[PDB]
Amino acid sequence: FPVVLVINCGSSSIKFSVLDVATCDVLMAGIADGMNTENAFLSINGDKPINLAHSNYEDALKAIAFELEKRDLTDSVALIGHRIVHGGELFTQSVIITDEIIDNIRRVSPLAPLHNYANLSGIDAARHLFPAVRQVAVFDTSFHQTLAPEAYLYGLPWEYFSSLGVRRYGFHGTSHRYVSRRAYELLDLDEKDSGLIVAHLGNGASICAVRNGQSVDTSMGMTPLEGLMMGTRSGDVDFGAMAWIAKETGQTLSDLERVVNKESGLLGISGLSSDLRVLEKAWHEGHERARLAIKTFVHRIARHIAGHAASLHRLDGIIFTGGIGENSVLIRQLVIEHLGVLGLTLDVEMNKQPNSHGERIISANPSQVICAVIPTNEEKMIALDAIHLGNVKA
Amino acid sequence: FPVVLVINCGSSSIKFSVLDVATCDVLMAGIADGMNTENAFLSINGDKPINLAHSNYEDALKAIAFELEKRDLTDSVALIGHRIVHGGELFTQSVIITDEIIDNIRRVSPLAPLHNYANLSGIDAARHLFPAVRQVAVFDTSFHQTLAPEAYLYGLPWEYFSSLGVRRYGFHGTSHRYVSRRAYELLDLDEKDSGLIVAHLGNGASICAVRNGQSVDTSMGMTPLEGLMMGTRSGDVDFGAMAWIAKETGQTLSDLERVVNKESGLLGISGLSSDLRVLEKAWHEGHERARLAIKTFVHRIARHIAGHAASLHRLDGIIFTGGIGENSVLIRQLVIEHLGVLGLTLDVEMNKQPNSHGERIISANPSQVICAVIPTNEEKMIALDAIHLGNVKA
Ligand SMILES: Nc1ncnc2c1ncn2[C@@H]1O[C@H](COP(=O)(O)OP(=O)(O)NP(=O)(O)O)[C@@H](O)[C@H]1O
Ligand SMILES: Nc1ncnc2c1ncn2[C@@H]1O[C@H](COP(=O)(O)OP(=O)(O)NP(=O)(O)O)[C@@H](O)[C@H]1O
Repeated sequence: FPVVLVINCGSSSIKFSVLDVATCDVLMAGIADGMNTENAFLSINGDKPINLAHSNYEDALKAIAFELEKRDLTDSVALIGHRIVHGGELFTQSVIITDEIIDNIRRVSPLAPLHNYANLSGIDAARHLFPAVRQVAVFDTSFHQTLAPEAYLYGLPWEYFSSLGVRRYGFHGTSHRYVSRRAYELLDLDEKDSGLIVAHLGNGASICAVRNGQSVDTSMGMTPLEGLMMGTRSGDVDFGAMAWIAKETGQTLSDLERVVNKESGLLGISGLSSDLRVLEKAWHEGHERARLAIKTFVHRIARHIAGHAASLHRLDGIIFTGGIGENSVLIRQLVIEHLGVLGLTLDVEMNKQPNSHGERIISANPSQVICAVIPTNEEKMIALDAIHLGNVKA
Repeated sequence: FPVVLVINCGSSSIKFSVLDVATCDVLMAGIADGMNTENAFLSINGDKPINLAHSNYEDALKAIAFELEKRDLTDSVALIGHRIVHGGELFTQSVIITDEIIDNIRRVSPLAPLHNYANLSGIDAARHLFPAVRQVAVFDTSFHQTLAPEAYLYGLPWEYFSSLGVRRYGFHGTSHRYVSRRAYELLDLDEKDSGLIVAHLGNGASICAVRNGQSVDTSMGMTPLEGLMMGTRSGDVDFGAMAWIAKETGQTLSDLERVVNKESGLLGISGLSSDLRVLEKAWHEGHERARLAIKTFVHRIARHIAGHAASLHRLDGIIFTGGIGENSVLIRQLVIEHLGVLGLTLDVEMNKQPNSHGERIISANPSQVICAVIPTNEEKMIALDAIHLGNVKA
């Protein structure tokens, strides 16, 4: 009964899952959190929250490894999959990790210095702990490497692209890929003759247009700040406005980078929370800024969905996914009603079904475009790539 | 035979036109250029280019006034219309200029400190030169003051909106308004039950969605930098990319503001020119960056057109205007072919007609949406507002 260990290291945490190679079912999950804070801690579901204290990434993972040793899983770990944020232009698909891959991850890392160095720390820790286990790197950008230059270039001087690698990359790739593949089955579409828009709505949010199986446009940019307005992230913002705000309040670009990442979006408009459920309850109570935050979020989603459709020869389906997309009855219906121009018709009773209903069609018969909810599973997609790669002679 | 004098002051120039109140035909036009440079000059069509030297805005306009005195037009000037860039939230329609209006223009001017102070200098000069002539202010933002909060808010902290007036304003308003009114006649639409997208493509470029006669979305932002990629302007750019570029090249936000306004867009990608005709000839010769600049420009136009359609209940027409929209056979066909997802069909022979053909339908019968070219005339729209206001008791 081989398993895959899936690791996702952030700057403050290590999330992990252990998946059965048979069913790609989760057998165990957990989080080493408060990483590189005075008090780091390991929590496994479904168990009690262990404490870790002064622990580096290798320490946390050794603790995780000892939790697996405890449960007699160590010898079943046949593959390790690592989530890497940014693969630049170098990675167009998931890979077996070797010294070359590592060097190439380092070379692109200046494009996402928060995220990527934590991801590389996870790799270094895992290679130490599991040296006779094949490990794979799955990149949140790779799916989008099929964008044409007209879709990835910014209107900046060519030198920024050609010397510095400034271009749109896009993120959520692993989700957009997994969900689009699920959609061909659910909607009974020919992958090679098809047009989808995926809306990954979570605390991070992005749109991806998938044409004949390939990403051809996406809403995030060189970084995850561009595009949709999100939980604490601004999404698209007029650079002139930002320059005007700098000159007017005396803020540096660094202050502003913090504002636009951590103090903006649903949190920034509402003055209340980044959490959609708090805002829906607040609107329901009369709170006007909550309502504005939500309408604004909706309006920007619709604007991006329709704009991404421009990269399709034909629009077959629109697919909601992510924590919001999967769970928000209200956000889906408001978006879909904002897209009446595309001939969409919602089946409201199907829209009201909770997410326990999994992969499901929420558009009514007369709809010109099929609308659906497909739960995303980045761990499973990571495992699947690892299992495919486990057949390869490296 | 009364006339309207129309004034447009920029930071380096004063453009003017004299229009017949009968026909709104242009009787004379000209430009005092090189303003506040060592060598300022007055050029009238169809005459020889006079020189001005060390001339302030009042000096240039006195020269213009003396040109009218020469031609016995002085006593026919019944109205003066001024083009004002930015009206903030204060101006929702054109107004008779009074001391109050002036004070309110000053109060919004910090939102566009280049443009607005030149516009106010034109007003001060004209009021001095023409004190018993009614003068009117027409604002490039006013048409867009019908945007709902969900469409104008940025995903920034509420305080930036509520204390500083940071929101989308949009520009080209006078063009979008003029062209949309022309479209109801050309397309035989009921203004009150209608959906249009106007694409104003010039050296500055923007989209506006007009729903039942009112602007409901537009592509420029707090400033004219947001939205479409343009001649020298970036259009939408990931704030994270911009912050990354600052940290990586040591540029200040001020350096970057210059880059994104003057060194970007078609000029920045092509490395050649901001001028579409130079780039079309360059592509035709084999130049790959010219082709990329143009494809990128096209792709962003299509993306914005489709995204603006989301704010319509129904899409009746798409209207091209501006120097590019009116003259570029190629750019129109590439955009329209990028919008096949909306069911558009081009009539290529009608698309090839030059702009001498004026208001004209370029879509073929089976098209789901009517496509047209409507030449813009901001001077005429300015005159018309002035003529209406000339009936008012102030
Ligand atoms: N029942 C619900 N109704 C509305 N929103 C919900 C519900 N359940 C979860 N959410 C929201 O979903 C968001 C979190 O989604 P999330 O779990 O982040 O997907 P995610 O993709 O893992 N994040 P990211 O990976 O950066 O996209 C929060 O706003 C939650 O409030
Ligand atoms: N025959 C042509 N083919 C292609 N482009 C043309 C042609 N004629 C003019 N243009 C382009 O139109 C652009 C200038 O348009 P313009 O005269 O700026 O409209 P405009 O709106 O007055 N500018 P703005 O007011 O800021 O929008 C330049 O790129 C020109 O090269």
